[PDB]
Amino acid sequence: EKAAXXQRI
Amino acid sequence: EKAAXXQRI
Amino acid sequence: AAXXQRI
Amino acid sequence: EKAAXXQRI
Amino acid sequence: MAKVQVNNVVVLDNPSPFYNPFQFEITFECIEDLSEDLEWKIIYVGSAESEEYDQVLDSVLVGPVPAGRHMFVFQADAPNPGLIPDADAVGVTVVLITCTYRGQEFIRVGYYVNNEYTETELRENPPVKPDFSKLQRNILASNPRVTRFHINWE
Amino acid sequence: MAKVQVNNVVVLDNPSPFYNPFQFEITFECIEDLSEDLEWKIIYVGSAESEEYDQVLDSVLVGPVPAGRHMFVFQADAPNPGLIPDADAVGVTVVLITCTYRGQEFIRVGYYVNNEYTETELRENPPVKPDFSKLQRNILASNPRVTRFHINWE
Amino acid sequence: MAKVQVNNVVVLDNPSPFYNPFQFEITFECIEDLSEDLEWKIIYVGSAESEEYDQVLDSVLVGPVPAGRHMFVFQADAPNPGLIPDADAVGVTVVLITCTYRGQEFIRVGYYVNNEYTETELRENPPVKPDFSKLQRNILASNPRVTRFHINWE
Amino acid sequence: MAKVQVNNVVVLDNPSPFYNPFQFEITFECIEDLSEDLEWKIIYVGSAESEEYDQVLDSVLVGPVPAGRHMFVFQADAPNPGLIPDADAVGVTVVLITCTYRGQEFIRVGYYVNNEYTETELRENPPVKPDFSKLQRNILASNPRVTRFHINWE
Repeated sequence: EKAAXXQRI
Repeated sequence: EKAAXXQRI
Repeated sequence: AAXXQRI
Repeated sequence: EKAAXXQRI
Repeated sequence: MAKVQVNNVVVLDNPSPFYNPFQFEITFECIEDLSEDLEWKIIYVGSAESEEYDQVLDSVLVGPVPAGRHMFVFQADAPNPGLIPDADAVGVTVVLITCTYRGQEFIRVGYYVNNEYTETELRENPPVKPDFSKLQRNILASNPRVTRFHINWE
Repeated sequence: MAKVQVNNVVVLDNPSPFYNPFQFEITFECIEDLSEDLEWKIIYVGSAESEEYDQVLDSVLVGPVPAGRHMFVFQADAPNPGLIPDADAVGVTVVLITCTYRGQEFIRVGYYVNNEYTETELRENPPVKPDFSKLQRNILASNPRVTRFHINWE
Repeated sequence: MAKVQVNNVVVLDNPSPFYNPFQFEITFECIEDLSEDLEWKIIYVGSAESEEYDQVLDSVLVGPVPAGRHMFVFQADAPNPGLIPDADAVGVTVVLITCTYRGQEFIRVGYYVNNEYTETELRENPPVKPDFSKLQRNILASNPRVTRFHINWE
Repeated sequence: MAKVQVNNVVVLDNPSPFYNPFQFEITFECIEDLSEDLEWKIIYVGSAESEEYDQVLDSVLVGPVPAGRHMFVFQADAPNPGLIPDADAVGVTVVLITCTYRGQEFIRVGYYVNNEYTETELRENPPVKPDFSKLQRNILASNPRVTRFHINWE
């Protein structure tokens, strides 16, 4: 999700 | 005054 | 007078 | 570009 | 039965300089899904001697509104001092929060607002024309007046 | 582990006229009761060429914040066009939502915002100085940029 | 004429969790140099039904006090909940700020304090024994009760 | 204003076998002479489900840094597959490049990394435990995520 850790980058 | 418009609130 | 005469 | 301030977001 | 019920209003960032915006956190319950938006307003009473000095500080259409509990942080800019009579600037006045549905006002939350200088010299010897950059706004948050009105909810 | 976790942001009333207030519905989780307030901000990037044109549209302190799931609609008035450089008014800019705890920013949610005319004549022949009453704001809501920062929660 | 005159008290960190310390910003004027110290106290009324539950939260001797304007933030830790009767934990109580000079109290500033759960679920379904980690303190800061007493200043 | 500004990162030898070292060419500008070295790191995210699986692939102290444009070809060995959870080995993960000045990280450049088999038989019937000697690493070089942090530059 856009709200999950696929944003560690 | 309790009966004047200080009751617009 | 009841003791709210602490404040 | 990806390297300019369009990364203030 | 009213489709929208306001349960709480919290006055945020109070006291504050006169020029700072008003901030309120409103909690409300929607008993069923609304087909139209809710119109929220913040109205400042510039003069207790005449309604002509009322300033609509903010107006916001919120929707579609589903059934359930909702919370909203509403901010409105401070009133324009150029429209406030000098005699009403220092002392108590009123700020209102209203909600309207389909053109009908169904709730009004009012607060007394006390505007005063904080410097001792200014409090005792106030300038001839009010200095709004030196006034502190203090909303009397523990005493809201809540008025509900009967409207046609469909 | 961060004591507050933002789980979702929904952009409301979008697209809209430039002058409409911003409305974001934020969902967050508090892992444990906070002893201090959370500070939420909406910041408008008036110019991608200089941070000096950032406008803090709303800055609010909320709390005490108990543990659990929370949801609220955060509203802020539109930016002051008098502070926006003309060259940045038509086209893409950025709007940010931030949260701070004990003076430390721990999350930033950014959106690209496309401000454009909707009338064909204006799109093809834009006025020399932007006409903000004719601009439509389109927040690119399906692409939020979420940045988290490590902070000392205590 | 009183050699010390309290001009203002601002309640800070309000509202707050029950466990947060009290913080008051006091402004006072000293008409002439005092030869002894001022004794400041913060007293919490644990029970409106009995004075036996009063807790002296802070008692401090500060001096020498020179002539002029003084301002200080006076902090005290929250009361010990182990000494508060359960029936008095939720509801209105009182907090006092006093100042004493040479064993004579010359001023008392009292505030009503509303203690309630910050979560809606706990307000409607309170635990059998109060959970002070879930209580919120709301000091009624716009309504201080100021009492001054005649003392011998020498 | 940051004394060091990263202007470009070029991903070299991409795509490549999983076991090949990472190679990046970094371009940066130094606005003024730095009194200390820059610390560059390459960090592999072994698992997007837990930071405990991050591997510091390389750490290098490069300086003195004079004012002007600089270029740096940075190579780091591939991660240790013995520390990577099997469920994270095939599919997308993240690699990071960071730069630190005087113990303060001021920039983090992230890339998504797609690790997949190239043999058709393996893609359709992947082994129960990943075979790292058969995985091809494809860094998504056209989509870097650049995060900058405010630091004290002296």
